[PDB]
Amino acid sequence: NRQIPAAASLIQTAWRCYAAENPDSSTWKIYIRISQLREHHRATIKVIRRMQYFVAKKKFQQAR
Amino acid sequence: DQLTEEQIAEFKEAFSLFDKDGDGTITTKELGTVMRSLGQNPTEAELQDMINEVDADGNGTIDFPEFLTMMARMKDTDSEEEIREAFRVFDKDGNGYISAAELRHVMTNLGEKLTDEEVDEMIREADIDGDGPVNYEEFVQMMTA
Ligand SMILES: [Ca+2]
Ligand SMILES: [Ca+2]
Repeated sequence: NRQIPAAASLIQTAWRCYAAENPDSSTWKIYIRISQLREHHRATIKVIRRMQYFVAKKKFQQAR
Repeated sequence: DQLTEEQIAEFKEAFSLFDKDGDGTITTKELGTVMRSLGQNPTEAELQDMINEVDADGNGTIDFPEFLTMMARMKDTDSEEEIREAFRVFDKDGNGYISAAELRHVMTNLGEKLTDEEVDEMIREADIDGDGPVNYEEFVQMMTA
C-alpha cells in the first residue's frame, strides 16, 4: 500500500502544526542547529510547518 | 470567523523574514535560505512543492496577499475528514481505536519520523483510560478545534 506514508506524513504534519502553537512543546527540541530560539525563528517555523501541511494534504489526496 | 486583527502586522513581519530583499515576493531560494538556517536540508523539488501550494496565480513566487490567504486557513469538517481518513489507514479492525504501540510505531518509524519525546507528548495529550487503545476521533477534534 502506498497511502501508508502519505497518511502517516499527513498525521505527523498536522500534529506538528498544531503543537507549534504551544510555546512549551517538545516539538521545539528538534531544531538542534539553533542555539537559542527567539520569536523570529518560531515565525518562520510555523510558516514552514503550515506549507509542509498543505503538501502533506496534497500528497494524501492523491492516494486516498 | 473574524476580521483579521493586528495579526496582519504579525504576518507582515513574518512575510518580511522570508523576503530578505524586500521585492515583495518569496522565492524558492528565499525559502531555502530560511530552512537551511534552521538545520533542515530540503530538496529543490520540496521547495517547488511548498511554493506551488501557496501560489494562487502562476508566477512561481509568493506575494503577501497569497501569504495572508495561506496563513488564514481547519476547513470546517472537510479537513477533519482527511485526518480521520489518514488515521483509518492504520485502524486495522475498522473500529475507531488504534493501539498505543501501533501509533507510537507509525509516528516514530515512517513518514516524517517524529521524535520519541514528540510521540510522548502526543500520547499524553489523549488521556488514556488506563492501558487501553487510543480513540483517534478524539485526536482529530482536539487538533482542529
Ligand atoms: Ca524576494
Ligand atoms: Ca504569486
